[PDB]
Amino acid sequence: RKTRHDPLAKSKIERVNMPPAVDPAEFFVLMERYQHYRQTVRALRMEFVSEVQRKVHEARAGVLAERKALKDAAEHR
Amino acid sequence: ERGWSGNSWGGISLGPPDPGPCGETYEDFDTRILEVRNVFKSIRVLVAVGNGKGAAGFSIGKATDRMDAFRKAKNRAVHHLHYIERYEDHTIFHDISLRFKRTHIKMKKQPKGYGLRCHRAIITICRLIGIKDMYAKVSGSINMLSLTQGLFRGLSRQETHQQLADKKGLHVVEIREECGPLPIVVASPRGPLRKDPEPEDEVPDVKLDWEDVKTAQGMKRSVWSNLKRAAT
Amino acid sequence: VRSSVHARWIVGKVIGTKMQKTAKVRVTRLVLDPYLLKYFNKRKTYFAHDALQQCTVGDIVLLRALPVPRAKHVKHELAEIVFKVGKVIDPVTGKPCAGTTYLESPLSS
Amino acid sequence: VRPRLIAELARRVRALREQLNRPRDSQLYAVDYETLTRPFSGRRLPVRAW
Amino acid sequence: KAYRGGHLTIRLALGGCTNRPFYRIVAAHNKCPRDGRFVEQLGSYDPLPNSHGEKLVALNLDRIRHWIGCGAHLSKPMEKLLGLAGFFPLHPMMITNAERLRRKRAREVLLASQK
Amino acid sequence: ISPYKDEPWKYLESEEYQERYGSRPVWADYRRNHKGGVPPQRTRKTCIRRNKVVGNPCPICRDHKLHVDFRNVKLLEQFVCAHTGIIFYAPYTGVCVKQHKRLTQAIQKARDHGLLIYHIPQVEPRDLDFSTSHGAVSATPPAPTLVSGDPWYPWYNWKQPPERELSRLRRLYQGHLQEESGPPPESMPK
Amino acid sequence: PMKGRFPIRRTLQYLSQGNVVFKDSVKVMTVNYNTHGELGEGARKFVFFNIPQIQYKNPWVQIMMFKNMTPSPFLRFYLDSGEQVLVDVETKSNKEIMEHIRKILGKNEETLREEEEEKKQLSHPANFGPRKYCLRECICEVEGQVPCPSLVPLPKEMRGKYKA
Amino acid sequence: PYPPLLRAMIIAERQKNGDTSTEEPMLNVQRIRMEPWDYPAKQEDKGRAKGT
Amino acid sequence: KKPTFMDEEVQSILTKMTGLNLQKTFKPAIQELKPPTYKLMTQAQLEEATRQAVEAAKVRLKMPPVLEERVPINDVLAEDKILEGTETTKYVFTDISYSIPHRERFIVVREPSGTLRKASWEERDRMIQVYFPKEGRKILTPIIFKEENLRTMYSQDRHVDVLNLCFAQFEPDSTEYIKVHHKTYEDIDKRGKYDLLRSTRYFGGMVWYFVNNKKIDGLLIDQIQRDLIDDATNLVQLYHVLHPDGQSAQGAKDQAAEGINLIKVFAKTEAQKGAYIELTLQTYQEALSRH
RNA sequence: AUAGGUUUGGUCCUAGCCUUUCUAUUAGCUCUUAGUAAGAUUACACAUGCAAGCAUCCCCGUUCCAGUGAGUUCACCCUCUAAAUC
Ligand code: FES
Ligand SMILES: [K+]
Ligand SMILES: [K+]
Ligand SMILES: [Mg+2]
Ligand SMILES: [Mg+2]
Ligand SMILES: [Mg+2]
Ligand SMILES: [Mg+2]
Ligand SMILES: [Mg+2]
Ligand SMILES: [Zn+2]
Repeated sequence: RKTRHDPLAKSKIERVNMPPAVDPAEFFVLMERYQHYRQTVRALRMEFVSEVQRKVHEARAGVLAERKALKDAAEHR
Repeated sequence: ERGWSGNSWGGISLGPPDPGPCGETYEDFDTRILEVRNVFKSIRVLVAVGNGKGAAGFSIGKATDRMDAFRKAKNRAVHHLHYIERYEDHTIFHDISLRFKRTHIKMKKQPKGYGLRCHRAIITICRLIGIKDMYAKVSGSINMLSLTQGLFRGLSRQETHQQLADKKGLHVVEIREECGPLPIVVASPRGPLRKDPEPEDEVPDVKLDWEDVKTAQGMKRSVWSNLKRAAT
Repeated sequence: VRSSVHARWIVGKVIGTKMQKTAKVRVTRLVLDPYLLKYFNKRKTYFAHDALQQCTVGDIVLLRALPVPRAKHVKHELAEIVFKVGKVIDPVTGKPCAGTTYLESPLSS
Repeated sequence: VRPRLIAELARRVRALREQLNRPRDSQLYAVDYETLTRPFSGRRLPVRAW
Repeated sequence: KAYRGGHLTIRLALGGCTNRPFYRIVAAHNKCPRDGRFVEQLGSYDPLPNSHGEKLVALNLDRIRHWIGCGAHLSKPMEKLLGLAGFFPLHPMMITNAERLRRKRAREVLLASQK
Repeated sequence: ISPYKDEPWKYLESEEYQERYGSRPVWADYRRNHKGGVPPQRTRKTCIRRNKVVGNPCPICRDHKLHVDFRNVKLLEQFVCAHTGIIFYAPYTGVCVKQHKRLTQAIQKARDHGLLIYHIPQVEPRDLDFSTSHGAVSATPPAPTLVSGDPWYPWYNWKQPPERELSRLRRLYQGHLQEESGPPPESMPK
Repeated sequence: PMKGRFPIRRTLQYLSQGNVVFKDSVKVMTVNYNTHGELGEGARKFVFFNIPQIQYKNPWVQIMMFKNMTPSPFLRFYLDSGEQVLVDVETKSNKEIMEHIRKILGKNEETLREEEEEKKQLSHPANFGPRKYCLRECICEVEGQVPCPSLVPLPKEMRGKYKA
Repeated sequence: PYPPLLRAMIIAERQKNGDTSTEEPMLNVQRIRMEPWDYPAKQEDKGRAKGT
Repeated sequence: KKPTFMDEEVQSILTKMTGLNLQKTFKPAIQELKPPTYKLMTQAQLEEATRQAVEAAKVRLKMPPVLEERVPINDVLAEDKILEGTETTKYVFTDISYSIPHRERFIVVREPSGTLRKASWEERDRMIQVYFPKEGRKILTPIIFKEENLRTMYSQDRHVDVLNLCFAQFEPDSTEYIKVHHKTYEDIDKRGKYDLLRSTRYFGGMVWYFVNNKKIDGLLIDQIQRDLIDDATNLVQLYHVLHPDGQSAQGAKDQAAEGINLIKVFAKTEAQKGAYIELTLQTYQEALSRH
């Protein structure tokens, strides 16, 4: 791809990107659908984040890990 | 049929040995030419004979005419037969490493279906003897007479399983991977059994060959090893 | 997470004491020859902080990694002297010894 | 490694030039109303803003 | 490698051969090449129906959840796949495209009736 | 023309085969012509090229009575090691590449049809536990929307926007408007 | 033939026959042994036969030797915590030394099995990629799926040339 | 509601752990506030065009 | 309650009835070969090796569990009618999380109608094979399991090979597994080839099938003819335990039958061919007396 | 390497060179169709056309992708800890 230092093409110096036409009903329904979808997805995302953090907690300072460490120390002694 | 090459005498069959003056017939014996040389003129031939059931021999014949040399060598060979012991009548009883003069021979016992992957002269002699599965590597000077003499010496000086059992007074138990952990007793002493077990040598002081270990570890890189070849 | 120094505990022989409060120690490790599959000694020099200047050339010492390097080449400190040169105490019996013979018998105690 | 001092010099002088040539809002956000372009950069505004 | 910014994203890396596409679902830095270095392979997707008339999607749901919980983004095709699996809600654009297709087929049926 | 084409195995039990080959394999007496002591690592592509045989045809091609068919079990056994059950590579018997491929396919077909013996190992079970009580293999409680016939989420369904919002959109996008769309068909038109 | 007495020691099979995999605490092994004296025979054999195996299974542990410095042979282990474990080996056989060090400071078989199981997880059989890492390169190697066009040409209708 | 597959997996996990609750799993969204796309952003965090 | 196939008592009876022939259990395999190894052994060492081989055979002869046919999976997770008609082929989603048992693994199908349902048992097995390939199993069903090929295999007396293929291909509780095992057992019964399965892990399942289907006459006859009287008596006892309310068990209780008397009671009460059972028992007793 | 040929009036030994095998490039002569894969010798010089936009203005992006192998222990592990995502 081009870099910031490459000149613009002369074939498209007078090119204006025209916006697409909008269907009002579909546009409105789609905005509402995106809103609801993104709320649901963000809720799911934070649950996954909390699951990951909880797994880290139980892998570092969990009861089972602590008991395993104590068992190892007792066998060593 | 041709021999080892189109213009080579080696490998060519001479037919059965002639009926000896003793009155015996040798129709079950086959003869193969191993070498034909011009002596400066006369002809010196090295031939080998064998019945395919462990009895085999070799001899040199010298004569002005080639056919007379063939006949002399064949007739003398049949009266100097070695008997070669074969494990299950297809291979040798153990690995045999030998040196005859400057020629070295390393022979390895192999399972059934392995074939004769050996020097061509060794293939001929093994077919005459009746060995069907063996590996052999020849090193040093490749001299045909020395090769034959060393091969026959090593094959005649092998210890059978029964001989080992009698010597050690212990069961010789065979372990096969295809048969699982089942112990197969292949030889038992005719005499009494020792009740003291063999010393469990933690590390034996055996003389290993670098080529075999190199092959085992995957450091052997020869483009000539394990090449596809016709059935032998 | 206790130190930034790679080698944490190492045993070596003191080969130099010409520095102030710093002992030059020789550390041997076993390295496998990839071809011969035999182990050979590979040597590495370490500098150990000796605050009390108690090292003598030839003695076997143990070095512990510092929490951080105190100098360019000083990254370890002398935890103890395993074998003082010519003044070895048999760890098994706790008696002074000279080579393979006891200087004082274990039975004396 | 041969220390690269020209790189440091270039970075320092470029930083100095930036901090002493900070454009002002009157220059950055001026607009040509006939062509609807920013004179500072020459970039045209999007059509939906025109 | 070190990039200026960027993030992890779970996306489809294209392999296979000409006229036979296949996708590997991978979590990768968004600045990396499409079929280049990745952090972990999270599944696969065969877009061609097999002899049973099935499109096969393998999803490592545990690891997908792990990487979403570690801050990884999702590409739109991956979101649509997860919606089809029922792991996410149906993406808005799948619904909208379904409605557009329904309207187009209705127009075609009306044309047939008019003729 | 072979009278055994329909029923190939008869040729192996016919007397003519017994004089020609005896009890030895059909490839025993073949020797390939090549330079050097080390043969080439691949055999010729095919001994029959445009209905013409080469000077030294392979064991299969010399004898038009020998038919490579998955039912011709006694012939196929000659190309498999009886001690290891491995199909010989082509240089071993000298068969050309074409006939070697045909023999491999025939041997595999005969094994798949149970006509050719091969070692079938005894394997361990896939699963340590055979219970089928988990919800993945059982019935999950239906969700209220599913039993009620409703979509999983209300926004899956189309709801006509109020006229005020539509007029708002028409003002916002004046001059760049498509024809307004109504509710979609209830089901996919065919 | 291979040089030296007991050349089998210089084979990876022998080197991997070792069964002593030290816990993560062990950092250093110092081995004091006497060249002469029957009571140290096993210790001498320990140096000759089992040190290569121990080092092979534990590449990061510093193993060092000392000859005729003390009247009796012994092993000393230095742990990460700074603790020192002394194991007298006089009158013991080399196999006994192996068993003792395995028992006191060697990972049990169960831990090794969990480590192996943890290793198994990295090479997921479902993943597709190079043969170095994966069982299969492409889904086209799975029976029933559309095969590779290299071996079986796709029908003309599935090819862009005859769809354009 | 949870998505169908996530709901099924949650119910399966509960049933495997011995719970027999018939209460539908639910995803909480009162904490996720739908912020309009045209709400003002933080002008303090925004960048500035560089002189050139 | 009625004993299960895995009960310790039933397991012990079937284990002793199966037998343990080391030569048959460890028959030479036709496979890639390596040079054998050799060891010098005393009598004590040889006996130790034989006992270790017997233990290995016991592990090898472990019986597969007998399971009931799995119920078909017909469960719908969702019906998104909006998707109806937008796709022409179904999507199969397999959860490939490594540390999950294959019977707890979620495998779902999105149909062209928009229905998200659970995969059927056959689809589950196919997908598990696709993503967790097992040595010996095929994604597509081998043709050897057709009727004609199974008949050929039985004609060659390769019933154990058929059962090994079935074990490698199908799950124990699948319809195909049960059908193939039942067909093999029926063939063995109809041509009296029970000895084919002795010293294998399939003998116990064959005996269990015969007992639950009340067709132990042929196996009892074979055991009598092979002088395996303990096995025949144990078979009668197991039959009585599985059918404690049958006239045979009641007759045994009434007559206080023990040993061969159990066989006689069974022959007179609940034997389809009790006359031949009596004839064979009488011949066996005469031969025993003469010997 | 399963080896083979070649020193002599002749035998044996040693030793070099070469043959047989498998790839890649180029050249000669000769070449029908289909699918797939791969594809300047040169870090020598380059005509021409394209390869970066998007977006209600702010910002964001053009620091990626793509290319080459000139130079050359900056790549891997541990410690510590910025920027970035959540
Ligand atoms: S490698 Fe899979 S389609 Fe070619
Ligand atoms: K922008
Ligand atoms: K370079
Ligand atoms: Mg010629
Ligand atoms: Mg030479
Ligand atoms: Mg490109
Ligand atoms: Mg790049
Ligand atoms: Mg930060
Ligand atoms: Zn041919």
